[PDB]
Amino acid sequence: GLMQFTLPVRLCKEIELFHFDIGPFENMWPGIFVYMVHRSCGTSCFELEKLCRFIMSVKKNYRRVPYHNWKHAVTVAHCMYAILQNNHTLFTDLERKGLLIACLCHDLDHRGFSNSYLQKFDHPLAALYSTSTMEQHHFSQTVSILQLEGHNIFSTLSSSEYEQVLEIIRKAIIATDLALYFGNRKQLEEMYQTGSLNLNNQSHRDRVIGLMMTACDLCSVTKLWPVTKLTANDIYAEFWAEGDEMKKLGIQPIPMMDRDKKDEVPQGQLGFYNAVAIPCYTTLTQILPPTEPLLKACRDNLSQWEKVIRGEE
Ligand SMILES: CCOc1cc(F)ccc1-c1nc(CCOc2ccc(C[C@H](OC)C(=O)O)c3ccccc23)c(C)o1
Ligand SMILES: [Mg+2]
Ligand SMILES: [Zn+2]
Repeated sequence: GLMQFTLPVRLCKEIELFHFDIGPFENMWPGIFVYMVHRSCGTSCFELEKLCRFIMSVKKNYRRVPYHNWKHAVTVAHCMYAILQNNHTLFTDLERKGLLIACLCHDLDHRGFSNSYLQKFDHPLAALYSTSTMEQHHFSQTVSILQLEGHNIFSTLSSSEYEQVLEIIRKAIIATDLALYFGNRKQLEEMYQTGSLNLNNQSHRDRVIGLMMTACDLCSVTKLWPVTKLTANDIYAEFWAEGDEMKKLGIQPIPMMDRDKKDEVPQGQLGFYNAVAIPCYTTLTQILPPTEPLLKACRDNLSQWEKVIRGEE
């Protein structure tokens, strides 16, 4: 009850900022996540023993892939922590519990391949889940781990509160399917601009939590340039492996995934910032004004990618 997690001074200060990097020491990430749950949620939200056992089983079920790994999970959870802490009064007790857990769990047992590749390979998961293939698997793995003995971090909720939090976690994890993001943001755009966006409307909340999940999932584009630049190597390591596997199925991969077209990377990042990231953090800053540092950092990185293209690095 009286056992607080504390962090060294630099982390204690820097963790409050959107652009925080959790660092290269894996053994500190669980402590970082618990610190964020205790300040974001309370010290009583979860039984520490259950939380610790939950965190370590989640970690165990992330794979050693270049990008969609345990570090990505904690990174995505930290971005959500920063949003939640900068919008204190807007979210319910249950949303704060569910969203940090959703973010830690959002890519559980990812193999480093897109939904597309699973579908062209004819992976069993593509038979079982026709759309948002990996995301329905990620949620399924979340429920599995929650059902391990000693792992029910929600045990103290009512029956109906339990179903609400698992429903928040399900929608949050599905929303990380970037195919669903485009429509979701367009709707939030129209609702915000016609003044119909209503945070007491549960279907409106769901959409806004969906956009937060995309914002947290893409948060590599909101770091200081050297972090953004080095993460892009991990991202493309996975994409190029997938392109290789496409070529093995006798399919020319899109140029993004083709490691023979590395030269096209800076222009592909431009396209991605213009088509995906900038619109994402724009609509998010409109709906949640305190998230503006994410938009500003994203624009700075867009400018760094233009500089790469102009041969200025
Ligand atoms: C894995 C998570 O993805 C990232 C996370 C990051 F922190 C930074 C970059 C990517 C990243 N993802 C991609 C792959 C997805 O790429 C795209 C998806 C959708 C569209 C938009 C498309 O309209 C043009 C649409 O609506 O589908 C893109 C447009 C230009 C370039 C890449 C695009 C790239 C190149 O960089
Ligand atoms: Mg994912
Ligand atoms: Zn992710």
